[PDB]
Amino acid sequence: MIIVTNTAKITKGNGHKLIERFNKVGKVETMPGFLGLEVLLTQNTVDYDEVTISTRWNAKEDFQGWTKSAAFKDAHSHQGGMPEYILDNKIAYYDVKVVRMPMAAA
Amino acid sequence: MIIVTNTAKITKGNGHKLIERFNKVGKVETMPGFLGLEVLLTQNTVDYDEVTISTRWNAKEDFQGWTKSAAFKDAHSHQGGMPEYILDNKIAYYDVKVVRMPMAAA
Repeated sequence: MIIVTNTAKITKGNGHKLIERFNKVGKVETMPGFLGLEVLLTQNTVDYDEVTISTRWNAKEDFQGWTKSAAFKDAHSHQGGMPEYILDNKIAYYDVKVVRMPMAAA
Repeated sequence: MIIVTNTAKITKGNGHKLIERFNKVGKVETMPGFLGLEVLLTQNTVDYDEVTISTRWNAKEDFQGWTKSAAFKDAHSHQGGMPEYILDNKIAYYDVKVVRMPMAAA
């Protein structure tokens, strides 16, 4: 299982703009091996906003299949390029090593 | 929903030691409002290992309850210190803004 994160440093007060663009049903959630997408807003960022888009996959080749897909070309098409309010964008890959679920389900 | 992360930079080749310490049933899983813990290893870090412990909570008050609990206190009773391979540690808090679950492509 892997997580892929896209972390955007954003001009203060503009984080909501990037959140809005992901706050809809899309195509990535129809991809094989997709396990979920979440958008996070970092707390206590003083002079900037920080928005993280993270997707979880059963394996890296499942993510790679999406990035080569047709739907990936449409979802990254009429996007107005990199907006003015994005100061930096970092992508990272993570291996999931341990998962510990609550007792309220176990 | 919030996520609390603790990200440790660790001497390259020693990341497995922190992961192993979290690879067991603990007490945070018994806390009300707890939604899950995972341990991540960042891919393609050159000079160090990076291990992230993530806990997910229904609300910030649930995490606060945990940090006030006798369990949390006992789990940090150690007055000794820190293993020499732990180089840095940063805590971050996140508000979950969007969750997109898998959908059938039909």
